[PDB]
Amino acid sequence: MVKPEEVDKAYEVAKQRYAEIGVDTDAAMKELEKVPLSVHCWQGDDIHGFLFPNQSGNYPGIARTPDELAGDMHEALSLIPGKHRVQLHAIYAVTDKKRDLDTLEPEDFDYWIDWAKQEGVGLDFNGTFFSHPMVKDNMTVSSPDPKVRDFWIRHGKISREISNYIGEKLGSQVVNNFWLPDGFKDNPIDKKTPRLRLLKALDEIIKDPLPEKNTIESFEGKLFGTGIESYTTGSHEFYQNYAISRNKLWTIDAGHFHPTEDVSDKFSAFFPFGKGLFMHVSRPVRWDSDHVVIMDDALIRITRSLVRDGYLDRTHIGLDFFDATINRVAAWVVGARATQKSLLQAMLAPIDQLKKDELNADFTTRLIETEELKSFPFGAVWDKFCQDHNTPVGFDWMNNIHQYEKDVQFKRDAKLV
Amino acid sequence: MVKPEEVDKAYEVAKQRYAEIGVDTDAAMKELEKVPLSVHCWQGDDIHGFLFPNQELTGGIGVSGNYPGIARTPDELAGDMHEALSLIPGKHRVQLHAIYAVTDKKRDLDTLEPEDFDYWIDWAKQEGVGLDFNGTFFSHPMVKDNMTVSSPDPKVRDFWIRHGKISREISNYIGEKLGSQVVNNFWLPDGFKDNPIDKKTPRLRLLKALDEIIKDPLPEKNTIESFEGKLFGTGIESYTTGSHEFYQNYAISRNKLWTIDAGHFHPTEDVSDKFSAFFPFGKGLFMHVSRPVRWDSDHVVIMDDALIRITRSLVRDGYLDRTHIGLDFFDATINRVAAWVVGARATQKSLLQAMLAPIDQLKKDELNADFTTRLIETEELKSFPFGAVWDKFCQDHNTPVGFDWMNNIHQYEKDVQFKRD
Amino acid sequence: MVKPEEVDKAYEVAKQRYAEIGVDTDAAMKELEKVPLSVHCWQGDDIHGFLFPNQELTGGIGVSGNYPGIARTPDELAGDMHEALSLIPGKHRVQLHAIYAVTDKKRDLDTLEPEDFDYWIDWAKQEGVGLDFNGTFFSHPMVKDNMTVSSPDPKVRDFWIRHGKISREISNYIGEKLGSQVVNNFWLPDGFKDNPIDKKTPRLRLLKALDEIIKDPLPEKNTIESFEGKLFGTGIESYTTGSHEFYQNYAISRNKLWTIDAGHFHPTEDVSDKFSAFFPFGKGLFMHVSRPVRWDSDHVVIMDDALIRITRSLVRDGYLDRTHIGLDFFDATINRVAAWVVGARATQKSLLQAMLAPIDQLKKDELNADFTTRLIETEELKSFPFGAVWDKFCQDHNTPVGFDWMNNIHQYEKDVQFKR
Amino acid sequence: MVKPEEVDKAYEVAKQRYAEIGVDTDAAMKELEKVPLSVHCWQGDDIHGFLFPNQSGNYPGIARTPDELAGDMHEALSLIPGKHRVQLHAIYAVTDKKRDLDTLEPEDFDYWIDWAKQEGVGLDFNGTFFSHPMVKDNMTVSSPDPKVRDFWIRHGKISREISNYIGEKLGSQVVNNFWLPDGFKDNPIDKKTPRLRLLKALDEIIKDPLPEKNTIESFEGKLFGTGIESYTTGSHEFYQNYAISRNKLWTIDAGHFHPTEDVSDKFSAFFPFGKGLFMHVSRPVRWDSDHVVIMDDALIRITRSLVRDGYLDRTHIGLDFFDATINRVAAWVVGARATQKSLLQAMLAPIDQLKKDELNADFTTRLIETEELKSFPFGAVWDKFCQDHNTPVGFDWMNNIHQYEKDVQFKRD
Ligand SMILES: O=C(CO)[C@H](O)[C@H](O)[C@H](O)CO
Ligand SMILES: O=C(CO)[C@H](O)[C@H](O)[C@H](O)CO
Ligand SMILES: O=C(CO)[C@H](O)[C@H](O)[C@H](O)CO
Ligand SMILES: O=C(CO)[C@H](O)[C@H](O)[C@H](O)CO
Ligand SMILES: OC[C@H]1O[C@@](O)(CO)[C@H](O)[C@@H]1O
Ligand SMILES: OC[C@H]1O[C@@](O)(CO)[C@H](O)[C@@H]1O
Ligand SMILES: [Mn+2]
Ligand SMILES: [Mn+2]
Ligand SMILES: [Mn+2]
Ligand SMILES: [Mn+2]
Ligand SMILES: [Mn+2]
Ligand SMILES: [Mn+2]
Ligand SMILES: [Mn+2]
Ligand SMILES: [Mn+2]
Repeated sequence: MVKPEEVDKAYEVAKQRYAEIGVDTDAAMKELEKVPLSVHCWQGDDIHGFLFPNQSGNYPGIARTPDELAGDMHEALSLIPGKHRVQLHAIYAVTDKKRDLDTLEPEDFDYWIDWAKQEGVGLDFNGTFFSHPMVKDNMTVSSPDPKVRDFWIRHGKISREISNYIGEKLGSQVVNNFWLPDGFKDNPIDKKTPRLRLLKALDEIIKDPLPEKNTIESFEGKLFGTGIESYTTGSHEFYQNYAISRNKLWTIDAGHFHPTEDVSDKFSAFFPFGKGLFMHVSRPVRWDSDHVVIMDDALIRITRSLVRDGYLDRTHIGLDFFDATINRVAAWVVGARATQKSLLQAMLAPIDQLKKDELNADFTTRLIETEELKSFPFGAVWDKFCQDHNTPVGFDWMNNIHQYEKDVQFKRDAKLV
Repeated sequence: MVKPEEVDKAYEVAKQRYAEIGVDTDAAMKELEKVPLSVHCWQGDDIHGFLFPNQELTGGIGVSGNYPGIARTPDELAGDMHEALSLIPGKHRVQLHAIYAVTDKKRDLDTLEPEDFDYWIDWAKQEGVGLDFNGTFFSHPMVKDNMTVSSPDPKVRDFWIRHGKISREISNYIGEKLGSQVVNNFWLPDGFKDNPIDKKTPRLRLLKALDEIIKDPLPEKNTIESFEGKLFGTGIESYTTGSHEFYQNYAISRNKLWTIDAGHFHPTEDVSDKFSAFFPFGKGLFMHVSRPVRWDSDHVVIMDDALIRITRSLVRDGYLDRTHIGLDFFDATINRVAAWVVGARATQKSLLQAMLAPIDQLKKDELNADFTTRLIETEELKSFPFGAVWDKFCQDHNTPVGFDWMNNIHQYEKDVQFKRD
Repeated sequence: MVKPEEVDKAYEVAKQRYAEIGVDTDAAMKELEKVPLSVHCWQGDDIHGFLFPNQELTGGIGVSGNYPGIARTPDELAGDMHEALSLIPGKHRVQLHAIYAVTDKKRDLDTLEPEDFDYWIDWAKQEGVGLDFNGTFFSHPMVKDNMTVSSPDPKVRDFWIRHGKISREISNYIGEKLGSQVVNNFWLPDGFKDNPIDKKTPRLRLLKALDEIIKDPLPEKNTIESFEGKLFGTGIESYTTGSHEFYQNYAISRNKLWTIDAGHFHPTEDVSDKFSAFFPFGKGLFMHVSRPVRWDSDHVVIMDDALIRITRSLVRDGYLDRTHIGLDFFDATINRVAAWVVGARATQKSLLQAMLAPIDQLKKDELNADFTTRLIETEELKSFPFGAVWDKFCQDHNTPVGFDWMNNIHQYEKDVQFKR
Repeated sequence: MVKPEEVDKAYEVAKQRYAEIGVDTDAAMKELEKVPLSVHCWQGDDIHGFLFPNQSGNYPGIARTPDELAGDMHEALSLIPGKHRVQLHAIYAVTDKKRDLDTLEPEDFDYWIDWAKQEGVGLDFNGTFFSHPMVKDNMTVSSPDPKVRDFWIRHGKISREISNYIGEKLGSQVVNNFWLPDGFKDNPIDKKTPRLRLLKALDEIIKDPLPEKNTIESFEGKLFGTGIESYTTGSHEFYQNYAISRNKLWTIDAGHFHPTEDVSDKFSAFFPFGKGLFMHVSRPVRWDSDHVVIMDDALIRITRSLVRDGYLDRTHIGLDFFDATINRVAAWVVGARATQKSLLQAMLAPIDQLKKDELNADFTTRLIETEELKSFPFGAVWDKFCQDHNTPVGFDWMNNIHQYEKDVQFKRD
């Protein structure tokens, strides 16, 4: 185990190193405290949910019930320093009433409201527009089939009713994120009409007013997906236009863009025109592969672009990934800690001074300092943050994962549901 | 040379082949006549212009090549564009840059006057073409660390804002005189070579500066502005102030046009995807067809996946009437007049191939999720006789067929271009 | 229906337009009929095969769709391939996978026997086609953490090395019976989902394992091996043991064939660039034409920039005599028989367009740095009447012209596929 | 100014943090000492050289003379901890004789041999196959014009003679790197014949035997260049095949590959077959832009792939970038220090235990530990390495740059 006095010794020296270049490590840690990550429930059970029984990776101890998933999320959050949020999907409804996506009721989420209050977390929401017989040729809200459209519009309206109810009960705004798989596997003839059907369907979904204090909708675009490679009805351009036009949020999923595309470029082109962002941090490996978030160029750029340009007050940060080849609880902790330490590194910079140097076209100073900061003792500040919030330092949280494996995950498959 | 009887015989067979699948070849040719291409003047003289005799090319863009017979004067450039248009069937437009001002007066970019373009108004009337316009925001000492309108330096900003306002006054004047709306396209090099600390402030400086440029109202019948984003340029690789997102947002919110340059996007990015995401919200597009080869290289437009997708996406979804098609390339390694004709003809034959489809039936098949029929038919149409309809279009419009227009280039080299130096 | 008189008329005018620029359309069609395509059997039944009913499809590759009329028996798949080949002009080849073994004997991948392919030898002789072969290194419980031949587990290695050796023995036996060399294509899923620590040792394990597989000499007249690299697959995104560089190096050093699958490279990567960098050093290519849409998606091959560049690069530089052209794609969202015909006809018309160019003169123009003439002529040729020559080729070889073969597909749906 | 006792105290804590996970920080630093970077001379003077007077950026104080360039490289090396090498280009010949690229003599590099001895560094070499009237339609060695081919073959042979001589005089092998611009702006008809002309020409260049002890050739491919976008004669595949076939080195320039291409993937696909590598670390920003090397995914992957798989003894690491928008001396130090701290981070991992975990398919432990290691105190070990080798720590070397600007660079123009 790392010794707390080792952490304290390293922190005091780091504090002085950063003080010398005009950076306050105490203030940086206070800033990181105020950035909640919205931890996605579906990593815990491979997006099975509880509504439709049996609707990459095979690690033992998949969650199969609300209590198992709740326990798994509690365990992950206990190893993530600070205060965070959880994202639900509609299929994570908890009820003994037989339900379809178009018959869900707000009370079906009382279980998660009660859990969030106990855990001390806010809730965000996602309608479920996939893994259903009413998905017709990969289309839902914008299907050419009006019976398919009507079903999914009913689900869309219900997602808002649920989100409103949850926000009212928790006293914290629910971001209700819309992702639709709608598109074509192969080259379409008509690109226009599907997007006009989508526009009309979304306007119908958001028509009935609900208090902004309780909920607001965000719209998640995508470039391509498996079996839907050639055309995505809900493009990034369509949804940025839709969010600005209809005064809603825009969702940027870091895995959903072109090869070499830097999603950190988008923030400063959106905020002159739009309300707010839901930033889904996700690692794409050559496609929308939904790898666990790690400290890489994309995450460093996303986090430093939000910090440097002061956008955190208008950006809701969520995780989105699904890796079942590794301990599913550890996946959450890796991704959350990677996001936090990346935010903290960005906060541990003399940003005001670097901005003045850049305005003066002192590109020599900017390059030298940004490169030197990558090997400043940011780890010492991160370790101190972990310790101050009663979470294990460095390798030490593997001890907690191994204990959870012995006690829970390695036994669970043989346990009755 | 190709015998007109060969074109007529091939056309009569092609007409029947297309009629058999519910396609009217005569009607398709009538549709192609209604699509003017805006031919860019700067391919003729390697973007030298007339304002600054020996100014070096800056702003993340480069011209490679050394072919004989570069245009050096207004008369030479005008003659070269006349020769290119004589080999491009139908009626088209020409794009000017501000540096193509024709005056005996000492001008800078902030002292240009509308009458400095009387030469081009007179030429356009005699040629029977419309004019589009581009402010020149590059190759100038007042470009400071690759920035212009959005420079943090108020002196630099003010100079370039004055040029922007003048571009609108010039464009309005040309539009009034020609009785045809002048699209005034704005392209700025503004950005950073290396990674910026502040991405927000440059884009707020750009927003405020553009609003100042467009503040004074001018009749839409004479001119409307379009805004051209870029991902990266040479010496400006890491950040572009005027991004595609920024300008799509700007155009929609300020009721202006959005410029899509096919060379200015990510690897594998399909700009034909953008039209149907734009038109539920926005007014119109200026499409700059340009061939990127692994960077914004401004290669001559050829019949490739990008051009085919651009053209068929505009035809299939009925966007031609809200989309101005402009050319943008500069290849100096080849006959500069031939460069124009290759790119223009590539664009036209690609539009025509898209028009020669049973689009209403293909749309119904797709609505019924008949993806088998869609794949079979779209693939068969790629080897239908679209060339026979293209040749007939060329012949009907008094332009050479196939390889024949090379004879015209060789004669123009002999009589004009090769005599110049 | 297309009137044969329309085809004949269009062809006579096309023949003259091409003759005017020094191109012989009759000679172009003779050249095309000498290029066989190896039609992959696995498009017919969504790569189910016959060895293991209902085994889940694994190995970084997926099939989307549920169009009616899937083949479920050897006889159904054989009939479906017969129907596709009947609509593709000229004479071609078929690729088998090991899992397409036909036997009432209990078999695993390490106990397959050459005689388990007698069914396909008989079919190939009756159909009049050559056969190529692929070992099946996926969709099996012995695939351990996405690794087979180069697994760190010796038991897994030994199982897959036995399958590798058997693929060669089966291929040798087919080649002997058919009197036509079997290209035996090796594709392994081996790799990691996430970032590896050790990139060296897996590739040394692969090198050793492949050397063991090919150790026992077999007659070159009967079979030769080809090795197929990949950049990434689903669930194996971060590292592929058998990289393109590994296999080009391996093919050259061991005097085997290199397999280029057009779907298996980087964004913007032009696989037609590789031929002229390989042939100064290496023996032969197996070119797997496949359409990737933003991943190794195995879309049906269409006439696009990639296919046009592949076919014209092989034609212009005279590499066809050393290049085996195979199809690889699986699209179950459409008529599976139609999928074959679309991809095969796209490939043939693209080869033919490449052959319909004054290549000798264009090369001289290029040698003289006449880039103006090269650009004008290559662009004009894209709208020459290549379709008239293609139509003449289809008609001369007793296949429907243009949209007409849709009638055959609709008749086959009504009479066969929709009855299953 | 960072206090040495601040560095020593941070180091002692880091040493213990690393010891706890089976990593020896003293040994990691000894391994870093053994990895020389070949610093490219041409960043100092914007690739002008001295052979042909004036044939992105305009920062003041460009080197214009051998003495100026030599002094600039001395300053950069004084701020890069440990012992390194310098790469020359043929156009950096120092002679009062009238020379062309096909008439250079080994003695024309006596200036640089003498400088390298004084500085205590080895020299690598690059033939200059660009910026010359004999470049015909962007082709040199593989031009269809036999007069052009013969001119560039003479230069190629002379590059080997110069390299052998430098190698003999310094007692250190000269890696003689060959980069040719040869290719086409637009789509070629014949891709085969240019590459056969290249094969025949390279074989003529390397025909005359020279001792590997003094010099070995390396071959640098490229995907595309400005004005040469559509076809490159010397492709990566061509040169990997050529290097393996002819028993020479293969040059991997990190800036010269496809979008998303990870050049760290190539090493373990090459070394079962080939002799050695020349690794040109370079930052591409959406093209072969030759940005200064920084600590990014590419550099982290290149350096950890070399140290994890033990390829450093067969891999020569060179810098290749040109940024004239910043202090040119600072450009070298940023790139070199980025490379060194990235190598050091890779060396500060429990590589044997991680290999064991991965062999055992423990992908959970591998993800957790590799991610934790990114925020271990690698900076404390880097700062100790800098201080132990008499170079400034962190921001402090900016003082040295500012002083060199006042005293030298800002006095030139
Ligand atoms: O990115 C998404 C779809 O690819 C979605 O936001 C979530 O991952 C989805 O709701 C669950 O897979
Ligand atoms: O695309 C552009 C620059 O990249 C511009 O529209 C034109 O190229 C410029 O106005 C002239 O080069
Ligand atoms: O490309 C391949 C896998 O990615 C293989 O050649 C074939 O697709 C496989 O053998 C059948 O899926
Ligand atoms: O990569 C290169 C050219 O793009 C070369 O190695 C060097 O940059 C050249 O020798 C000097 O510019
Ligand atoms: O993991 C230990 C052994 O168990 C197995 O037999 C099955 O996992 C492996 O192949 C090893 O030999
Ligand atoms: O290690 C001492 C130096 O000696 C060498 O010059 C080799 O002779 C290396 O380049 C080092 O820089
Ligand atoms: Mn998402
Ligand atoms: Mn995703
Ligand atoms: Mn443009
Ligand atoms: Mn461009
Ligand atoms: Mn394949
Ligand atoms: Mn594939
Ligand atoms: Mn290099
Ligand atoms: Mn480079």
